[PDB]
Amino acid sequence: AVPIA
Amino acid sequence: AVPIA
Amino acid sequence: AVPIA
Amino acid sequence: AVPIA
Amino acid sequence: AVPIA
Amino acid sequence: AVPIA
Amino acid sequence: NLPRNPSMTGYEARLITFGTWMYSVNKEQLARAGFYAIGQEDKVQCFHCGGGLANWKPKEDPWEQHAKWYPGCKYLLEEKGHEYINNIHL
Amino acid sequence: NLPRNPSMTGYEARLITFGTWMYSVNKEQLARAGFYAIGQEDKVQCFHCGGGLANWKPKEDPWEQHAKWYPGCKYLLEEKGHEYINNIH
Amino acid sequence: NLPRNPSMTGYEARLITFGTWMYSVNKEQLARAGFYAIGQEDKVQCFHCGGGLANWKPKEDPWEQHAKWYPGCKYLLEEKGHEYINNIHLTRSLEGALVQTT
Amino acid sequence: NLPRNPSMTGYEARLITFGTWMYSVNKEQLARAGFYAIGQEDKVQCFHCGGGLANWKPKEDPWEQHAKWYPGCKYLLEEKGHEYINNIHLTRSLEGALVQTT
Amino acid sequence: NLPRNPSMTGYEARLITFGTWMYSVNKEQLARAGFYAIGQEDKVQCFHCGGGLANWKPKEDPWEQHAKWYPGCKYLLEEKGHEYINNIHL
Amino acid sequence: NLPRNPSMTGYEARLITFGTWMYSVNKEQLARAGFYAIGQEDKVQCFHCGGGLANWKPKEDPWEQHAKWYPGCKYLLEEKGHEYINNIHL
Ligand SMILES: [Zn+2]
Ligand SMILES: [Zn+2]
Ligand SMILES: [Zn+2]
Ligand SMILES: [Zn+2]
Ligand SMILES: [Zn+2]
Ligand SMILES: [Zn+2]
Ligand SMILES: [Zn+2]
Ligand SMILES: [Zn+2]
Ligand SMILES: [Zn+2]
Ligand SMILES: [Zn+2]
Ligand SMILES: [Zn+2]
Ligand SMILES: [Zn+2]
Ligand SMILES: [Zn+2]
Ligand SMILES: [Zn+2]
Ligand SMILES: [Zn+2]
Ligand SMILES: [Zn+2]
Ligand SMILES: [Zn+2]
Ligand SMILES: [Zn+2]
Ligand SMILES: [Zn+2]
Ligand SMILES: [Zn+2]
Ligand SMILES: [Zn+2]
Ligand SMILES: [Zn+2]
Ligand SMILES: [Zn+2]
Repeated sequence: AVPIA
Repeated sequence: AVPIA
Repeated sequence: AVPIA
Repeated sequence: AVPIA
Repeated sequence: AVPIA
Repeated sequence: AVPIA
Repeated sequence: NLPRNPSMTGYEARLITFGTWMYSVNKEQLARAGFYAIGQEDKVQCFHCGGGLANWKPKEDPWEQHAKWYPGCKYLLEEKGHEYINNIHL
Repeated sequence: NLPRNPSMTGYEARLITFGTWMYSVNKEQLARAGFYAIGQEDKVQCFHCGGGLANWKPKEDPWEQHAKWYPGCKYLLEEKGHEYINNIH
Repeated sequence: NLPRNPSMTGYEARLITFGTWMYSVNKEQLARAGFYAIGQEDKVQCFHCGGGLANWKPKEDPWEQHAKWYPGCKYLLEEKGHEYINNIHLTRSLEGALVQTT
Repeated sequence: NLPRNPSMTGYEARLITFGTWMYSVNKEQLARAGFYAIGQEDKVQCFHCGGGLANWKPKEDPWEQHAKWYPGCKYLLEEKGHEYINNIHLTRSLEGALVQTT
Repeated sequence: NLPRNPSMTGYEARLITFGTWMYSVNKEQLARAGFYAIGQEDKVQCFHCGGGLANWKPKEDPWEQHAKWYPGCKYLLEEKGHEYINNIHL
Repeated sequence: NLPRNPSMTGYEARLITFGTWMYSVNKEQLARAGFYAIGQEDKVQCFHCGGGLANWKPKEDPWEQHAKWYPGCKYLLEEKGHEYINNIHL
């Protein structure tokens, strides 16, 4: 998936 | 029992 | 005595 | 002297 | 390059 | 020179 | 690990928090497992790990629920030990 | 050394945060990888390193994702080890 | 550990908080037990533990009350010792073990 | 020392912060040198030491700039080593000594 | 073991705060004993333990008062020692 | 222990904080002594101990002023040693 801020 | 939010 | 709330 | 918080 | 304030 | 806070 | 609420390290310090306990779980068993009432329905919290449990069923064992939901708790570990916690998780 | 969200140390404590989990990735699978849901969309987070992962594609492995993005998680290191982590990369 | 309030580590500095003390419990005994007045009736607090005690009754021993409500206090443990704390709680725990279950 | 931004410990996670990155220095070289884009022009910042850099010129080396401005970075140290760091500053030091005077 | 005010570790740094000391108590003796002027009344504070003292009388010894009031001070301990501190407490 | 402002650990990061410095004390010298400009007047501050100095007179030595006011600084100690520090304090 993708890292969130 | 259940954990607390 | 008793604990301070 | 005396202590002062 | 240069540092960031 | 002298100290400064 | 240092307890989240040091002032609740003692049995009696915790026990008194249940004052007039109007719920199905024995307040003394709750206090012995490191819990103290939050002053909200039947919600209790561990003084050490900080873990909180609510909606307690009639014959639930404080130590068992503590182990099931927070095997990370060091207090739980000191008093009960590995086995106890592992068994709770078959 | 100490986890960012200590209460979420147990499997069940993280698992329960799902239930109403209606997404591709297997919840039981996530939880074991140290994740629990923020309750905001599909955003999940590791109880130990605190690294959040979102926009989950179908058939993705939580542990695989964990290792890819947060190779420096000590929980990851304890459970998976070097070989795994280095293999993923 | 490190005392919750280091500026009250000494006896004299704690005693001075009692000054005009009008309560059934001896201010001299309270200060020796690590307590110091907070400026609210009879409410005192331990300089180390941080634990506070209020509503003191006649004939109460400061040390016993400290040991009863805060057996986790390192000050209490340094001055009084294990056997002591264990007797206040009518039990006999392990060595170097905090009396927490009873 | 502990990284100022653990979430960005990994290379992949630093790399995805550049993306539309439209500047003179290669984003792949910034990510390997510990940097990750903050989202303000070409402002980058190390994940370990927190040192921020900006105004990147055409053919600059991230590892070089990193050693040039933040010689006391544990990550720079861990990956490149003393010999590297000292050479950038044109000098020599001695055992564990950190370059702070030149 | 760390001082509450690291910037006041040096004697000179502490002395300069009594640059405009209006009182009789010897400012040098106060600084040498770890104290530095605050600004309210004649209140001084120890750079290490943080202890504060005010209302200094005629012939008082800063070190004396220091050991009397804040006996747990590590600065006091480093420079004077147990013996000194114990004698102070009869 | 650890520096109060790690970002100014390196010499060149401190130097640059002086820009076109318009004061009597040499900037290169100030920088070597662990100082960097606050951006206020001639006020400089040590990256490690965090101590500040102002109103620098011509020909003053940043190091001597450093050892005189903040003898407790670990950067000072590491680069100069107890001897140099004791010396400055006769
Ligand atoms: Zn617990
Ligand atoms: Zn414990
Ligand atoms: Zn026990
Ligand atoms: Zn389980
Ligand atoms: Zn993680
Ligand atoms: Zn761990
Ligand atoms: Zn495991
Ligand atoms: Zn990789
Ligand atoms: Zn103690
Ligand atoms: Zn004693
Ligand atoms: Zn008891
Ligand atoms: Zn860095
Ligand atoms: Zn590292
Ligand atoms: Zn490497
Ligand atoms: Zn250099
Ligand atoms: Zn002191
Ligand atoms: Zn000291
Ligand atoms: Zn000395
Ligand atoms: Zn005394
Ligand atoms: Zn310094
Ligand atoms: Zn250093
Ligand atoms: Zn050096
Ligand atoms: Zn001197």
